[PDB]
Amino acid sequence: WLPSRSFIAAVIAIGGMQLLATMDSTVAIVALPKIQNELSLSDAGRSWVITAYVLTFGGLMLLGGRLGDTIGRKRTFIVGVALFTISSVLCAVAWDEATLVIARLSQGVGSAIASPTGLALVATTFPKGPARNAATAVFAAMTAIGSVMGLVVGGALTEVSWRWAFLVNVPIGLVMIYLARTALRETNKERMKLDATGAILATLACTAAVFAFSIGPEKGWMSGITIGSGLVALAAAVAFVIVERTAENPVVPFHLFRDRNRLVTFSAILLAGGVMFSLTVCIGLYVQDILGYSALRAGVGFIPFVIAMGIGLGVSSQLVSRFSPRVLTIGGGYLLFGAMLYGSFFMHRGVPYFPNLVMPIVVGGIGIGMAVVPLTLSAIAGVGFDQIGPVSAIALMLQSLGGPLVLAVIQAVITSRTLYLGGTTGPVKFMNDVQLAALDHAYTYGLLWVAGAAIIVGGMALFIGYTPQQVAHAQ
Amino acid sequence: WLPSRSFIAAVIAIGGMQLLATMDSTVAIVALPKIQNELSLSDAGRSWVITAYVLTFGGLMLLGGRLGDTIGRKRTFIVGVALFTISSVLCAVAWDEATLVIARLSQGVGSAIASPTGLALVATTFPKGPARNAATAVFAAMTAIGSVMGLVVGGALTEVSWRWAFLVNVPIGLVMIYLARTALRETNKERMKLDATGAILATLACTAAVFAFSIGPEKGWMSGITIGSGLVALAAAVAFVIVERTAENPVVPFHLFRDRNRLVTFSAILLAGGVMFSLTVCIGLYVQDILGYSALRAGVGFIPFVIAMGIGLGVSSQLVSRFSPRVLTIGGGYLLFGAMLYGSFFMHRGVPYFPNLVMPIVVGGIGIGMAVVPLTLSAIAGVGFDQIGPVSAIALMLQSLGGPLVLAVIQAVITSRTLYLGGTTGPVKFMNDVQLAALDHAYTYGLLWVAGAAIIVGGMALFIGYTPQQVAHAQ
Ligand SMILES: CC(C)C[C@H]1[C@H](C(=O)Nc2ccc(-c3ncccn3)c(Br)n2)C1(C)C
Ligand SMILES: CC(C)C[C@H]1[C@H](C(=O)Nc2ccc(-c3ncccn3)c(Br)n2)C1(C)C
Repeated sequence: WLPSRSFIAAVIAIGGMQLLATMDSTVAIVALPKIQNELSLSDAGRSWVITAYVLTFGGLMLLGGRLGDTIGRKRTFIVGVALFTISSVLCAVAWDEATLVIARLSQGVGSAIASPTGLALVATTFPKGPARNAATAVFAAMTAIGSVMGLVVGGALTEVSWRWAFLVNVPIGLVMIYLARTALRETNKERMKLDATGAILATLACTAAVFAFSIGPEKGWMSGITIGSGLVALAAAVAFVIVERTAENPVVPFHLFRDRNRLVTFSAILLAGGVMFSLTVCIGLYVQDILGYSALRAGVGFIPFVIAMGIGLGVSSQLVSRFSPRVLTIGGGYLLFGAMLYGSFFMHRGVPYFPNLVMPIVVGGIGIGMAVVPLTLSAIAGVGFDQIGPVSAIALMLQSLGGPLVLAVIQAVITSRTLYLGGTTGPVKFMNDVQLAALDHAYTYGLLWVAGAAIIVGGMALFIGYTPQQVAHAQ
Repeated sequence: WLPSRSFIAAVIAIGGMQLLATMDSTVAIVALPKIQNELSLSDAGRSWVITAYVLTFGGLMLLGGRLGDTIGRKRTFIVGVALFTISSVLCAVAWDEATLVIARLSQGVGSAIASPTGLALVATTFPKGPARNAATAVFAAMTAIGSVMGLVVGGALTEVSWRWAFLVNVPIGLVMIYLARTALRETNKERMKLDATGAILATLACTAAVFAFSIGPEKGWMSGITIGSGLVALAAAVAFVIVERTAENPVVPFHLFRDRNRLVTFSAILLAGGVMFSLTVCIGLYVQDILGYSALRAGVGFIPFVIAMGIGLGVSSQLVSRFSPRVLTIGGGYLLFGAMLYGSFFMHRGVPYFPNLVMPIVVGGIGIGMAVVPLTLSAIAGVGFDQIGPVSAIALMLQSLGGPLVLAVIQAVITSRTLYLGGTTGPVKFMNDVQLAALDHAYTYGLLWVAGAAIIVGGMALFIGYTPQQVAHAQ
């Protein structure tokens, strides 16, 4: 009850990077159409606005994870958050496509440098035990807070110009840099050297893969650029693996994958993050399009999701010290699966808010809050303080990567269903009631597919062999 | 509230055959070891005692289903229940192996004649609507009552000789024959002729298959007798299909399998009955062996399962008129899956009764009661009064057949796990604590496998395309 001010300031400062990044991404998604109208942007720019940020977020994140070790996690976290804030400032004063794309690239650089270092700071500054559980709970809770409050900000500031939308990154960034300065404690001066070749190879492979995946649907899936970027990514990845095989300071430790339970945990993290991201996108689109709710209305409706995830994460953090991560993950998935089944069976257009919408979202949020803590706790387990960087970077990369990878499948299933039912393809303004009902049924079918994916997730999580002793009991 | 006396008497009389058959089977399983000691029986006879009954129950049941149409469902039900009662009387005075085997064969004949006719009487005397829902609820509820009360009777009468155990079949049989005589109403005299060749071919195929499966584990799996019986069963089945292709009065209507939703429903019935039977066997063995509970204690502990299934079946019968059978089946399976997960995660040797044993069983019973009614309602749907016999017979055959077929897999998994953990094979008296713990863990693993099977069941049940209009809304 009422912990130390230093502890709460430290956890807030550490989770601040995920909070800020998710909130900024949500605001960008919400305010994307306004940028196109005001700046007179084409669909290519509509892609590029998010493409640059995701490109530099996925490309340099392993570089950031190792750079945290080579310079110091606190100091590189400060650098990353400051760079993100400055890039947001530059974006807020953008006047053409080039400067905004450069600002998005700089934001991606800042996020890639800072967020894996954020996970490493969760796992490093606080020793194993109740402190780590509380840090993880705050991490996930304020990530959800950032997402939903960014949706709220985007909905509220849609009347004013989009320039003001990106400025909320500034006060939050400054205050959380101040919190990291004053609160977080610096360790000894065990300066450690970085291996340039492995880092640059990993960066090249990741950036080529992200560029290929982003340019796929726009430029064509078998065009020259997409296949060239894909083959470049594959060659860079295989060269990176070959170099890491003999690296004295591995960028990614292939040594630490000896434990098969760790491989199971990482794959479960990937697929669970994918399911969660697909759920986010599908719920946002379904609420904003079918039910006709504004973005501000969507945010104030998802605030109960934030509350429910708060209770779920608190309960999971309390219960990890007694129950196995397998058990808690399965229970959270059970609650989330019940919520998804209820959503896919008893909700169509015109349903009320309190009966049919608050309860499934609250139950799903409680389940997700129960499931997140054990998974990421098992991710950061059995590692030295000199090995935490790459492990956290890989876990965060899997969590962020699984999202779009299965979201593409879910979108394909939904569009196939809505064309099977006879729904018109395009913006929801043109379609009349019949195509709207077809889209609603397609969204329910996509939710059923997401539920099947969650079934798979639990199937893999049933093999998580860790015991709570080596997770949340310190010495 | 307080329906007509004729209606309640009719539903009790119709479900009486399943009640009596299940109760007698449970009593026979409980009292099997006492028969071996008193009569000086070998392991071959230990097999034969149940083998004869299951042989004649699975062999002649389709013959009974069509014989219900060719003579009259009420009158053949009377004949079947009377034959079962007389066979139980003859078994109660058995003095050697031959007469007891003959009595078991006669009991199997009676069950095969009467129980599919029982399902046909559920689906025929009461027209579609609330009456059919109530009849189905009573059917399933008193089937569970028969099973659990037979376990109670076997546990209570284990001190006295096994002769008295089989005599409870007599008063119940007589009173339910009286109920069927006085209450159930006979239809017109639309006497209809039976096709002998198809019926005899189906009987031969079924009896050969049951004999092969029963003689498999005892005599060897690749012995001459088992492979010969298997090939005879296959030849009889293919000849039966060829004859049914051109049968003027098909024993099994291949015409009615046009609807793919019906095929999905029948396969779901098969696998759900298999899961339920495996659950019954595993729970009985785990309670009687690991926890060291007597059969009477097991029955008084499973009485709450009867209560919970009663509430579940009542709620499902009420809700079928509003929700689709798919929805109710999925919800009942969700509750049952939660119960199985809780049982497989937080129960080992030495757990108390009220906290760790009553609640999972009650939740599973409520889920099963919710799931049974829609499935069997979808089974008896879209059929004429001249086609109900074979459909009910096929549904009951699938429900009874799925049980041992997946129970063998579950037993193999459990024994493999307990030998992997180092547990000794054999009766639980010889093994010490370490093998007992290994057996407990193996039982939990088998429960996990049953949970996976239930996941499969829900996967198939998600394709059940019926709407409640054509299930429980009469005209
Ligand atoms: C056989 C089986 C055990 C299936 C299993 C299904 C399930 O839901 N698994 C599951 C667990 C956790 C998560 C999750 N992880 C991180 C964040 C949010 N949620 C997710 Br998406 N799915 C069931 C039925 C419980
Ligand atoms: C994807 C999926 C929808 C999986 C589904 C699992 C399930 O449990 N399906 C299910 C339904 C009914 C029955 C049943 N039928 C008759 C009598 C008793 N029970 C059984 Br065994 N299993 C879940 C998670 C709900």
